[PDB]
Amino acid sequence: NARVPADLVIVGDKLVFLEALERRVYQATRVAYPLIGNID
Amino acid sequence: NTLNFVRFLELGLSVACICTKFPELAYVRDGVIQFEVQQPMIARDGPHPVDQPVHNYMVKRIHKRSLSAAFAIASEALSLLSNTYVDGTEIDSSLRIRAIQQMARNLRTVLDSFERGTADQLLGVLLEKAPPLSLLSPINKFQPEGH
Amino acid sequence: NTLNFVRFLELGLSVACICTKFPELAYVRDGVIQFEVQQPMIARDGPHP
Amino acid sequence: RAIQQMARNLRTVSDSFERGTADQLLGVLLEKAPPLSLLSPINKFQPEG
Repeated sequence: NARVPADLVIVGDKLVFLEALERRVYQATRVAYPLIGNID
Repeated sequence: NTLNFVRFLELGLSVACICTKFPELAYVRDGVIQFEVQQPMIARDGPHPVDQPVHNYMVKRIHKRSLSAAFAIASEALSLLSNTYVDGTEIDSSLRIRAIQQMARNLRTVLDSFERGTADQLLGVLLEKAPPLSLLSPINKFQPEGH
Repeated sequence: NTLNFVRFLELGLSVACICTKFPELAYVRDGVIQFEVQQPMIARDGPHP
Repeated sequence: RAIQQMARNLRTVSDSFERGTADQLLGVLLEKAPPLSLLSPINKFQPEG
């Protein structure tokens, strides 16, 4: 055990949880990957 | 009246800055200040085409100049500011008091043109090195970048 | 009926004026008031006086 | 200048696969799973047949 709120939201009669990955990895340089871009 | 006086600390002012003091002065114009690292990188690629190393520490900048303020004492003004012990002598002491009043709300001039110095100098900043929203308002993602 | 006498101070309007008794007011031509109101300062960059 | 400058890029340049272990488990966990509107009757149209 090691306490933390990485914590709990709820969806139905559950709980769920929401604080998601844009707080931990990789700023400011120069190449690319899978993801969003475009589709016909 | 006395120009309005209760002190340095009664609402909310000290983070335009951070600090370090700087007393001893007398040596710089556009010197240095540093750090020694750089910005996140490379374990998504292919066996990617090469780029070239991680490890430079880009370089920067300094100002100087001025910020001025006077307090002008007439000629008529400093001799009846000198003694020769000529004074003590019933036509200098009482209107002496009335006068005490006058010039201690402007020589501590020597105190109201510093520690209100910066609402016309720093709005200098938010005049002059990061202007408006047309870049960076809701970001997170459209510019690691470049390529 | 007996009239109800109003006292000026009890009225809420009295807070707008500072009354002062002065028996010899028949003997004034023009009394006057003084002020010493001041203004501090601030400084401009560039060719700004 | 020999002590401080390899603890910050083998601490930050030997944790790159510690920037390697979330994006190859959604490139086939996000490159072996397509779209939705059809799951939803993956529980309304098939138990018996």
